[PDB]
Amino acid sequence: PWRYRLDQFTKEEQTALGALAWAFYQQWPAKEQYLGLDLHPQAHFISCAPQAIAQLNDQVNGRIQEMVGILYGYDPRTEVAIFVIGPTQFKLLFFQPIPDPASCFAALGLTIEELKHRLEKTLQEKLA
Amino acid sequence: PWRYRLDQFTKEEQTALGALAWAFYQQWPAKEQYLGLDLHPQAHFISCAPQAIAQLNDQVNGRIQEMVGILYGYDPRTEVAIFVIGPTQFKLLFFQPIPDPASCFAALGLTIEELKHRLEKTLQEKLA
Amino acid sequence: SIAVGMIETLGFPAVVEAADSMVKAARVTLVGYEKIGSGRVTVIVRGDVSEVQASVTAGIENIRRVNGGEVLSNHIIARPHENLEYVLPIRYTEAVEQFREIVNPSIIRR
Amino acid sequence: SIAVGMIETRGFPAVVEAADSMVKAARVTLVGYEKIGSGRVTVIVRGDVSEVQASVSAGIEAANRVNGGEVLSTHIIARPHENLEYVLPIRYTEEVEQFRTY
Amino acid sequence: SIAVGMIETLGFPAVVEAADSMVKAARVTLVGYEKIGSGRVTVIVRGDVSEVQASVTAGIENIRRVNGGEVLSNHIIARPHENLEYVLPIRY
Amino acid sequence: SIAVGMIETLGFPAVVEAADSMVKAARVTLVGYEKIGSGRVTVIVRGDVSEVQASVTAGIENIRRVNGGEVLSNHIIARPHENLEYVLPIRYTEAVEQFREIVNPSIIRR
Amino acid sequence: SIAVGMIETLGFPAVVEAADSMVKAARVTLVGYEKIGSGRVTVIVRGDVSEVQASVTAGIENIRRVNGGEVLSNHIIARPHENLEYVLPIRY
Amino acid sequence: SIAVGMIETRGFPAVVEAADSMVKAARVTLVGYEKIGSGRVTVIVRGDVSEVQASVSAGIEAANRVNGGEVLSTHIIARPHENLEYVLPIRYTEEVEQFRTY
Repeated sequence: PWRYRLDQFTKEEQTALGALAWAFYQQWPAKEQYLGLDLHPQAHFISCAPQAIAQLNDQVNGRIQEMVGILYGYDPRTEVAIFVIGPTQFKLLFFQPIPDPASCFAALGLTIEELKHRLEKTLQEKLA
Repeated sequence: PWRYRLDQFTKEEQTALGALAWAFYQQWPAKEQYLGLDLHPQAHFISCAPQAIAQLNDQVNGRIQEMVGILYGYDPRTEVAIFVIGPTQFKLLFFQPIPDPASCFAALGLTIEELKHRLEKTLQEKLA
Repeated sequence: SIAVGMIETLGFPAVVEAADSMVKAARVTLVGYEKIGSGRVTVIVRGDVSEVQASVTAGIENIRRVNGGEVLSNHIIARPHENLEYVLPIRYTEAVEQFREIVNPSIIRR
Repeated sequence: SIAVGMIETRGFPAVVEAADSMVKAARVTLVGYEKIGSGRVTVIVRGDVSEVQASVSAGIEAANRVNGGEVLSTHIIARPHENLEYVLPIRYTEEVEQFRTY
Repeated sequence: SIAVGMIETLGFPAVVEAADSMVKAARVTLVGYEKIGSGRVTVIVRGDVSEVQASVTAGIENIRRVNGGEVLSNHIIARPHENLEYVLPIRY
Repeated sequence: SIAVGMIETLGFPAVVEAADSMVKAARVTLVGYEKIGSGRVTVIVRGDVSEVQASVTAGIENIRRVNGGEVLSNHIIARPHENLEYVLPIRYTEAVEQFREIVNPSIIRR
Repeated sequence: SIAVGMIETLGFPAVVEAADSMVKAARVTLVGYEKIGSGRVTVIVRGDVSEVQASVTAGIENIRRVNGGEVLSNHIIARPHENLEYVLPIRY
Repeated sequence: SIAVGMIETRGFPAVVEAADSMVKAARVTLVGYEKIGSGRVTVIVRGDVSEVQASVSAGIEAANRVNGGEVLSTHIIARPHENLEYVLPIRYTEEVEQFRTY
């Protein structure tokens, strides 16, 4: 069950994911890009403009309506909102870390390359 | 089981039973005796006073209460009411024949002994 | 001739007193207990028409014994003839086999 | 025979307190919880008539002490007919057999 | 033993606001809802009498914010007799 | 932050309009339809707390469109975070696969 | 093409006095009883429109003989559309 | 999309006449019968908004033609949001898929 691994990956890697989110948010501080995951061919992080995910919603007749609203409303200083692309479904990694994402990034002291490589290596092991 | 055989017996022999009931009623014009049926060892007709079945009702703590009320209330000119003693169960042969009991007795031209004998031969072969 | 007697109450304690009075006041059998919602409950007895009539009359008045008892409706319906059955608990087997001793195999007066 | 005691109320919290007080005030067994609609619920106890009487009285007074409690009707039958046992839900169930005394 | 707390409301949204406030205010086990007609629904929890008391109190005051919600009754039993566990729906 | 919005009505057509209006007025998911008897029915939506607020508001206002619609109660409850899931019918596989062709995998600005 | 007859009463004894009369007054098939709340119960029968009409008329007449009973509504549809058979409880 | 039309009556005989008139007056498919208590029952039809509008209008007038018929509420939605189909009982079922001719 890949939908089960992501829930424990979210619970276990809560600090590193918050450390990746804020650093990504530092690159796009006006929500120019949403942070996301693509599980195929293997788990790797991706991004998209908010307009892209809104148009996909129109194509699917508003079946990812709520995710577009959550992605529009979440506070990057307190919340992590990462969308996952499944085979023909979406999962939203959505949580409020302790500590805040900025504090997570300062605590781990890693750069965005290390956080990206570490989390993907770990997430691929949950799936593989 | 044997319960279904009595139902079919009551349906098939409603004229003979209506005749036997009328003949039995002629001997007790005030219902001083109730017509009954005992299946063990073989099915045979019996009789008892309206005191014996009510006494039995007290011994069973009023569990055959309705049967003694039906035996008390039935019109012999139009209704046949024959109690059957089973293993530890009591079943009524309760029906309104067409034609009425007296017409059944005149139609068949049989004696009460002939009615009792032949009816006691059909059910036995039906139970066995 | 048999019939069915029914008492509908607004409230469960009253319907229990109704059912208890009916089987105690006449020679009827409590056969059913129905619920249609909205606090309406009904108990049904079956037996000889005269017994049913006495059960229902003595079921309605005794509702007054219940603190909060209220009757909604009551009715009696004639029923077709039926080969009624009555199964006794196995502890009465000694009460049944001796009843066979008091009956005689002869149905002739003289 | 063994008596039957019943307390009917308007509201679920009051019926629980009634059942709790009845079963704590005397040697009775709570055997039934009956729902008939319109907010009317009844709790049913079985036991000795003198114990059932003490349970119902304690249940009524306690059900009134509940914030929002309202008792609708109340009845006791000392010697209920054997026919009622297997038609109305006033019977000893196997789940409450252990709590039965003699 | 294990206390029982009950809040009875008129209407489904108010009984949802009751349950959410009760679980969020103390370590109590939500055991379910009970519908008895006339729109009356009761939410039931189990736990320590101190925590159950904190749940019920946090349930009552938090319902008066529900637009259209009403509290009908509420009750706490510190030590419910074991007989009740096998007749009333207060465990599951 | 996500929340849950509820509208309870007295009548089924009104609850259908409430649900339809809530999912059209804001970005929420209709997650529930509950029945407690007595003609009281509730529809439940979930989504971003700002979206949920706009859904309930427009859901209550649009009941006026319903000939005979009547609102009984309404409430909004804050919900903890959750990794929400959305399964799409198999006919949207191409649309998802084309969106996968639009994203980029280099999330690091070089 | 098989007509449907319905008598809706307030109370259980009246709906039984409706059903038994409808069965005794003509050749109809008792479909069953429908409960919709507020003490409203409906008895449903099928058959020829002439037989259904006779049973409904006799059912309405006999309810006035019920102490406390009451007729709330009654209706007959001679040729109900086939669609209704798979949604409404009008068949056996 | 496919429109949805609803007629809610206080009384079951009236809701049957409402459903019968709707499917006889226009090209609509009776898909649902919903009971919410207190005597409130609703019949649901699906079809073109033009046919649904004619069917609902005919169902209302005939439901009041019933002895004791009482209409409580009525509503039509021309293009219901996709989310409604799998949460509310307004969906096409296989039992009525024969009467669906599109």
